[PDB]
Amino acid sequence: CSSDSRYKRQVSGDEAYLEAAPLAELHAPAGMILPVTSGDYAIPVTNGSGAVGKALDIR
Amino acid sequence: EVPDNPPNEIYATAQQKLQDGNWRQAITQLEALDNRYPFGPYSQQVQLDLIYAYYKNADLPLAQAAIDRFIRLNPTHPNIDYVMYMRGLTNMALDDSALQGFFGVDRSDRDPQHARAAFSDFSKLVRGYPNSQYTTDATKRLVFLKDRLAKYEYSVAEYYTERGAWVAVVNRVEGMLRDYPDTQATRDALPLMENAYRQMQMNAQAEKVAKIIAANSS
Amino acid sequence: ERVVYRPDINQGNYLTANDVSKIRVGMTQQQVAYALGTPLMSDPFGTNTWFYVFRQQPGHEGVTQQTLTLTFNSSGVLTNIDNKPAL
Amino acid sequence: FVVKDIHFEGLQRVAVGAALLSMPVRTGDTVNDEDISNTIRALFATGNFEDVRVLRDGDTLLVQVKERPTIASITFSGNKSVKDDMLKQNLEASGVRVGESLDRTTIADIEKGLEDFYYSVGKYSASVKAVVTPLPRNRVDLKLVFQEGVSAEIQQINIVGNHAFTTDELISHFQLRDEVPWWNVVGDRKYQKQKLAGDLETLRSYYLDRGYARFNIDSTQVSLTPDKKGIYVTVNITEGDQYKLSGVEVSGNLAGHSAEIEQLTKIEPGELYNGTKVTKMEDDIKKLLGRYGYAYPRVQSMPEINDADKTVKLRVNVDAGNRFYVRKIRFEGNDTSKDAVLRREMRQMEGAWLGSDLVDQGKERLNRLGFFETVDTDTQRVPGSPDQVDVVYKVKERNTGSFNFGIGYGTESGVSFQAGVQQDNWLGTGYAVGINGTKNDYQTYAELSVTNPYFTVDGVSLGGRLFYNDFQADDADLSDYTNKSYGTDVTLGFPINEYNSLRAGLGYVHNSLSNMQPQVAMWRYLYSMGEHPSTSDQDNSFKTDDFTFNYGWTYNKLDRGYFPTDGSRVNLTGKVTIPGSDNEYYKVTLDTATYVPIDDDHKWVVLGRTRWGYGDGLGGKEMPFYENFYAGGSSTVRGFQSNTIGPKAVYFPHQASNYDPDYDYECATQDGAKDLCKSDDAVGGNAMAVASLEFITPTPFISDKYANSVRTSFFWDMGTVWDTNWDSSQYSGYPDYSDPSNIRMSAGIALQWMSPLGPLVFSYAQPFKKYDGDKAEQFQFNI
Amino acid sequence: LFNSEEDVVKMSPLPTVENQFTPTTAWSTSVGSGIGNFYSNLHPALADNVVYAADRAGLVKALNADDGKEIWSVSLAEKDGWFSKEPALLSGGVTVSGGHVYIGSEKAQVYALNTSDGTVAWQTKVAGEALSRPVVSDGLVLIHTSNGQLQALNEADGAVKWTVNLDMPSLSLRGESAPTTAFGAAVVGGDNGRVSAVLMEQGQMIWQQRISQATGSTEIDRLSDVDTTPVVVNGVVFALAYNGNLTALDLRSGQIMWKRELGSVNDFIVDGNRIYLVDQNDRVMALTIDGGVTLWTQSDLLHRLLTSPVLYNGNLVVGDSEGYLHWINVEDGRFVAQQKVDSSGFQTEPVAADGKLLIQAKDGTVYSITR
Repeated sequence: CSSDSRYKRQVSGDEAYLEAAPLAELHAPAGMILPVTSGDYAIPVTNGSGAVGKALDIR
Repeated sequence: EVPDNPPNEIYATAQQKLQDGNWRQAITQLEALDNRYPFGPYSQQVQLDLIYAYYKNADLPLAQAAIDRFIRLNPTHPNIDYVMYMRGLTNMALDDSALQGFFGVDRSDRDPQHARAAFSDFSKLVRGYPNSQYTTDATKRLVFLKDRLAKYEYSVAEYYTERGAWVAVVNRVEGMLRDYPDTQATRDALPLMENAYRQMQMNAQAEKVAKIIAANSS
Repeated sequence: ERVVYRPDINQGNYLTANDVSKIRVGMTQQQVAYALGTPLMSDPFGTNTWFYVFRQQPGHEGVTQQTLTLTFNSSGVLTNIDNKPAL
Repeated sequence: FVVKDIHFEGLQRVAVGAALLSMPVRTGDTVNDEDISNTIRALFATGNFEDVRVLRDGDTLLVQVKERPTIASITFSGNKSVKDDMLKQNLEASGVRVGESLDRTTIADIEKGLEDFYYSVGKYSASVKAVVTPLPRNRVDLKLVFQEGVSAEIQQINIVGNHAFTTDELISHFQLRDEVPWWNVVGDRKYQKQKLAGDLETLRSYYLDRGYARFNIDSTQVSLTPDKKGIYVTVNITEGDQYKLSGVEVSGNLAGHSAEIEQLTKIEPGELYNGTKVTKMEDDIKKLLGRYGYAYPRVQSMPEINDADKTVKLRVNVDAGNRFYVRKIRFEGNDTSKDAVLRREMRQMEGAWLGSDLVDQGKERLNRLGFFETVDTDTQRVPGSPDQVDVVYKVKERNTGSFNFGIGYGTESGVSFQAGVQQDNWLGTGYAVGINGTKNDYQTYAELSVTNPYFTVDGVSLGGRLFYNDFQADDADLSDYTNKSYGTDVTLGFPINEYNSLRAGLGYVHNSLSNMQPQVAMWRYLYSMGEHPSTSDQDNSFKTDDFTFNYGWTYNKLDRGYFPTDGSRVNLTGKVTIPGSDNEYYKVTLDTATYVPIDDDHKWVVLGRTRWGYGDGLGGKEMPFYENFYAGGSSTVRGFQSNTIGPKAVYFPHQASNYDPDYDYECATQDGAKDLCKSDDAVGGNAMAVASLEFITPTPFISDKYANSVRTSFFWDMGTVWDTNWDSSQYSGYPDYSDPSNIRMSAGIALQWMSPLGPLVFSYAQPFKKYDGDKAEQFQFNI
Repeated sequence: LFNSEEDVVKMSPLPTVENQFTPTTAWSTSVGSGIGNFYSNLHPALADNVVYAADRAGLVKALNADDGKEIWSVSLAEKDGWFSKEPALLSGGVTVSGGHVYIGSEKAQVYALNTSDGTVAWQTKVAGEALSRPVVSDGLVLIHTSNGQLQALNEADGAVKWTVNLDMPSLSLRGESAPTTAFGAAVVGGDNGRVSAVLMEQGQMIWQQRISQATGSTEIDRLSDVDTTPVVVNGVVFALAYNGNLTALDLRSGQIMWKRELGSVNDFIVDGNRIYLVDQNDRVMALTIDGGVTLWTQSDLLHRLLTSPVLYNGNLVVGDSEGYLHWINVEDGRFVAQQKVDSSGFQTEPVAADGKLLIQAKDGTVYSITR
């Protein structure tokens, strides 16, 4: 019916990390401050070149 | 696959089927090219095209060996930024691949082993190459990734509240605190440490958190 | 409602009655750490308070807890042994 | 004189500079005739150059090279059932493989290692032949030829220094075997030196449990008999004498638990010594102190073996760890399944002292999970403090979801189908789903079955089951038994213990019958209902709506939830009607599933599988006829077709079914005869006793990659469903089924294949001593 | 199917079958299960028509010549083992010196039986079963045992003269190192690729020579385990180590005159300057003693488990574990007589003594042979 060329296709995919999650940092009062970046969750937020996601392809 | 042929025509058949989308048969060229010519000039780029083709043909451990190969074969190379990105991009796709997303089912509560390994590579990209052709891309991963690993540990730390393990509530969300300074899963964990304190009669310690609740409400 | 059968709930990281007799106010954290080791909870941002809090719930028979927090100072010398029993 | 250029012809994956650095004289270096010869063996020292001819045109070098690199392939021609990758592991050890060089001198040397591969097995009647077959530009395919004659096999054991125990009894006590008779057929008996060394320690423990505390083995010497077969073994032991466990001397850091330690050392002074029993009791301390929190109790026993009275005294030196080791725990293997599914499945809490058994308790809950492959972990002590252990539960999950068996009836007779599928906690979310049903041009049926098994923290098992069978038995219309049967079943799961668990629910069933078959026994239920139907013409219609309390209880001490080996399984299931039901009756049911390992390597397990059930009426009624017990086909007896165990009813001579189906579905109508005709379809009794007698057996021909996934079991499946209140006056010319000797006997083999959609169980089985009235299917297709 | 996949090694059973002299038996009498298909260092003795035949299960006889009727018969399977009439399990061969029949046991309970009746002259438990025949000479029951020990025992009661350590193989790397007496030295071979001379008088190593390496990291044959029995031509030992190294060497120091490391050798005699041997391929060769140079050879018997090569009825008699007899030429390797008198196989050596040729076959056991 709908299949007309014997596909192996029309299947799932991914988008999620192109919808990058905004994060709300510390606002805690003084003296009540915790070393909340003690984990590895501190990246150099750097925007060197290329697109994001599926626009960014190569050979 | 391809017999002992001119190395370019195997690559030409590869560059055909790379651009045909026939990674079913591009990998039939690119491996057979690397079968007898891995020492050729583009044969390192064949491995880079293998990582390209393994990903589009969903061959992630075969990509991972090839990415690890290019770590060893070319530890001095311009396309290590590609190799560093595609390792985490594998570890993106290796971590979760279920079709439940159309049903809206969360997979951040699913195991982030490669998502932690992508948190190495995407961050080792923006560390090791903060300028590269994938650095705008990899930063978008880590911003999404940081709350994703948080919502993992949030869904863990939710259960001790459901278990009533208030000792295991606090140290998990303190784990969420010290790891994640900013994630909303930790921001939603911000009321919960206050609660377990009150269940452990640390109301005075809770009201200090309640000011942090008050400070980090917005 | 009242269901007499319920498997128990417990949470350790506490101190026994022998353990509080090992130490006293004036000990350091370290003097306590040779006697009591490490807690599984300290203060999040404040002083050196070492939290040793028992929890136990059998099921439909109330709850059992011993909250024993050991407030050392900023120097780590002990300033408070906060014995807190159940409610 | 001085090299001006190096003419290096022939490279083959060796770079020019990679060989040039191995050369001593390079592009301007002084070259003598020694620098000719120095360059020859240094390029030979690359290990990749078959021939090196360093010459020079006056002074500028010319190196004529022949190339060892890439071996193009390796053919293991006629290897044996012995693994050739393990033979390639002998090749991978020897610096040669595909993509690598091959010197043609090391052929027999690796072949010696190929023979010392077999010599490590115990084979030396074997000859290996590596054929170096040249392939393009230098390359070589390595055809390897394998002529393995026989191996060596365990023949005899000679134990010297033994004085108390016969050698041949120990040959049975050891796994070193020396007979496979025709008068006692057993497993085979080949050689391995690993089997000996453990069976020495078999004998060591054997003397240790006796009290031979001056026992040792001096040496042993297995015969290198001139056959390459004969294993005769001199076993030189020092037996010693018997010593007696006469004093326990526990000591060290007893952690205030020494009284509890004395419970672990409740001994007899003067009993014959058993250090194997001591080996338990040291771990009993580690089980004592582990659940006390001390995951690392340094227990050091010391047998102070007093030879003056031929006794043993037992020093024990104890040093516990720390209590509050359990900081937190980790889980792995929930990449597609829920973490809270895994987080619920434990009993040791994060931030406590160790309950060592609670780890094993929750691992048994992961063993009683069912949707798992492995239950593994890693109790990693996070160092720096003796209070930080992270127990990293790396588990592995098995398949999920399973479709039913369908057969025929589609695209020859309209759009009609037999369906059914499972979801297996709905991909491990926490929603136990298996949904079936069938719309035909004979009936219409659907069934949803949904449960959140842990809907609350006390294992609240959110049971909701709805059914709607628009069953019409469509010959053409309402002529032969329509029954629109529909209603619900809402249940809930109750914990009684950690293996004892209760079941309860309520049952709504509403049925809409019309034009039922002229079976007197079917009417005998309606006569027990007080209704007086036509024993003649099929015209009767019946609307019922029963309200029925359901109940049950289970005992679950059984290892794996998908592939267990030891324990037993109890499941009580029953139903009683409440006032308001259109029929007052009862029906109880009980099934057993015992896993008894025949040998505790667990390749042989007794599977005791039985069925019990009795149900009758309340207040002059009967338990309804659809609640009579059926079997055959799959259910517990294979070798039959379905609904073939039970009593059989008799059609009454009727005339029309409100439509006489013309020479089809004839049940003593006008088109049929006019007489009482008994239908051999098993209409089932009020009592059920049918058994499945199954025997786990391993397969010696399947790779255990998935021989673990399959489950082979033989059976004689048999039993009797019979009606204790069946009549012999209405059924005088028919069988009376108050006999429980209505014994339908069959026998055959179970053939499981665990597909990605779960187990595909098949069965060839034949009845031999079967009671009559059975429809038999020999090879059957089950799920 | 799995039984139908393993191959075998080919043989050369019997080309050029000649009977140009007729072969026959002195007598054929078969004392029965004993030597057996079971591997046995046990081997009979023959003296003065008192044909000392025996059985490893316990029965010990003496037979009469020309008929094989029993001169006497006893058993040593009396109270042995763990259930009182076990098999005797004899390791070392039948040794008769004086009125004592000495046989080494796999129980390591060595014996001496009175040659008139078979009554026990003495019996003694030794350390380790006998890898050799119990060499009873000079009062010393010289036994190279399984535990790499030299045990000399008294031949009058069994008083162990010494238990001296020898070449110790790792496993029971087989091959009899017979403790032989030569120039007052206890000359014994070795399962470690060595030969040696020890003191006959006390068990003190005169020398031990590296006659190089054996099984273990250079594995030598375990279908052909080397007879490390030394055969000295008075000043020159001609002995095999346990890789088939025939060697001319000193007796006093072991210093090599020539050697034949050539691979495992099955059976052999040093017959003057004509070393007749059962070679590697179960085949026949004549070596000399000035070098191990092939004087003549025969490869008509390949992979036929031959017995020891003896010269009887004028020709080289070699029986086999196929039950055949073969009178090989004392010259270049031709059959002179061929006699399949047994079907059970000859596992024991042809005792070409007392005018006869005595074997104990495997189950067709005592046939005694002439031409």
